[PDB]
Amino acid sequence: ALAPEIVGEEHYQVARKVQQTLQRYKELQDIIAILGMDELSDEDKLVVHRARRIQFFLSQNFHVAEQFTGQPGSYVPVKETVRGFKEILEGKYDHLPEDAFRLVGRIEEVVEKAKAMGV
Amino acid sequence: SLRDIKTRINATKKTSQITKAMEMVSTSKLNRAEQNAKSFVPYMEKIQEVVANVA
Amino acid sequence: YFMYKGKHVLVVYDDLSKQAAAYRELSLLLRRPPGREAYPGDIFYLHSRLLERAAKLSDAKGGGSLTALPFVETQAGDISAYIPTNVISITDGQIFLQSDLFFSGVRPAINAGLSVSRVGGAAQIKAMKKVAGTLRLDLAAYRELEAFAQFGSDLDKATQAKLARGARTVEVLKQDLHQPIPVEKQVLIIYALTRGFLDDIPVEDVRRFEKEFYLFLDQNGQHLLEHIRTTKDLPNEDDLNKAIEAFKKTFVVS
Amino acid sequence: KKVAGTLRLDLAAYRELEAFAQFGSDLDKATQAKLARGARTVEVLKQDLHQPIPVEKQVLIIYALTRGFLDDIPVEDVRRFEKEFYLFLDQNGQHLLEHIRTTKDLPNEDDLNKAIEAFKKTFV
Amino acid sequence: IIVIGRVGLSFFRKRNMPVILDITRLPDQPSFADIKEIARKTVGLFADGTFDELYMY
Repeated sequence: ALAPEIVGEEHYQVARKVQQTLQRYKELQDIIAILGMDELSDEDKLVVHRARRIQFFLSQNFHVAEQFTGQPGSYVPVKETVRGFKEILEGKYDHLPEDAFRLVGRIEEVVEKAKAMGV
Repeated sequence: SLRDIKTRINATKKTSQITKAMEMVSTSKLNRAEQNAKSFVPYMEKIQEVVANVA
Repeated sequence: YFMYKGKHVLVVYDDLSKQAAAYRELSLLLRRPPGREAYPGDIFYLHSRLLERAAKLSDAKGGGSLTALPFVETQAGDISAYIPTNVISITDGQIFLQSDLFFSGVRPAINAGLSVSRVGGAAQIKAMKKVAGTLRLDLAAYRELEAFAQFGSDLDKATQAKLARGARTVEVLKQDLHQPIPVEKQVLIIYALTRGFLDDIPVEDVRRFEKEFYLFLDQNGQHLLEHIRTTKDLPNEDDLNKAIEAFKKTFVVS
Repeated sequence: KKVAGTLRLDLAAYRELEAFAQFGSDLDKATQAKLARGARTVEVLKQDLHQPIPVEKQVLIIYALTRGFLDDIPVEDVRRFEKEFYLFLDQNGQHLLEHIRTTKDLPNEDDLNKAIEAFKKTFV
Repeated sequence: IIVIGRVGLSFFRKRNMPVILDITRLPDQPSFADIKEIARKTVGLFADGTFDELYMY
């Protein structure tokens, strides 16, 4: 269903940018591990930084976690998933720290969690 | 046993991947360092011949 | 019967595989159509009839329990075989022990990578839940980094740190034979490990750091243990750090 | 047959050389020409989903690729060249289509360059 | 001995032979100003007369 005639034009361009970003991260971790991490080129450093955020922000806070960990969780309509990833890929929010992105349902929630940390 | 050889294959495949990636990055630094040296080689030729004749 | 009265129970079966083999030989002599290997097709039902009597009855039924610990001996590190896949599908967790770990000094040898507990997290005491949850993350992260990057001599600083923390983690988890450690002094050693008080101490000396520390913890710190005993709760972090720092004054490094 | 043998050697040589290709500066143009040709070759051989191509234009695009007229054309816009070419060649190039349908043979080579050049200019 | 490199320094230390000067972890593109400090020190040793002959390996 990931074809523009079924899902949508923007959805196709967004999903393929996300998968290309994570595939380029998957082949860069061992160089990061065993050469100096400063040796990665500044363009690949950009792909690293955003791949960290993308990998965390695919996590989500869940109603079923109420038994195991107790937190509330929530539900996200499609438009807000696809727009939030457009926000991730644009990069103006790259200043917010990676820890915030775990177990959230909106980019506004990510701003709130950092706000508790004070960022 | 069968499940003994598979682990050896998997571990060697991972080491093979690490060595191939380090071959790529060393190739890039080799080509640059040779160009950089050739950049300073005319400086060495120029300086050697003036410093000798002046000396 | 004891569970119906309401007292907790534990059953251990020392080898289920020998039970399965007795069924095979009994069925083959009876001329029953065989299956994979030659095990009769009933085997999964026979073990499920055994393993689903274990329960935790409700307060209306008395609050009892019947935990069970079956054991299976695998042939040469075999997996995907008929008895192990049957039992691995039935049980709510599995511990996998490795022979090549045992002969490398880790005892009792337990692979964190392939062992899982679906019930896990809920059963632990709240103090343990905080420290044991982070310990799982630490050891998983170093399991992968060591699996490939240990062969090369020198790595990135941040990885040399994570390799040091993993090596100390496995050495601090080595234990002796028939000497159970009470939970109160487990949480205090795991807390000392995760919060990084063991960086100064060398990897060889750790089994002595534990030995000299648990004696110190019975010579000083009894109130900490008492709060943990009934509350199930981690003591105030100021006083816990004060206790560990005093012991690190006493202990002598090789 | 004329353009197929050259294309076969082009893909065979590029597929191994692509395993080494990512550096950009390696040797002089002799290595790169195999980079440039292989890149345009792989661009031209992709196809849109479920829309089948006609034979005499198929031959004429493979000739355009394998004779080197595309070599100046920038790599980024290589596909768009095919879409514009198929309609233009019908409008302005019909004599070449009749020639292939007549002869089973490549268009008369004398006017073949000129006719292709008019499309190459029409593409922007 | 004057050694540029960690594995060289490690071998020389086990052997125990003295290392008058040392530098390590140079950038993979070395620039003149970096190695001007050690170059000016080693030639400073020869020029001031503390060495009578000098070699490179």
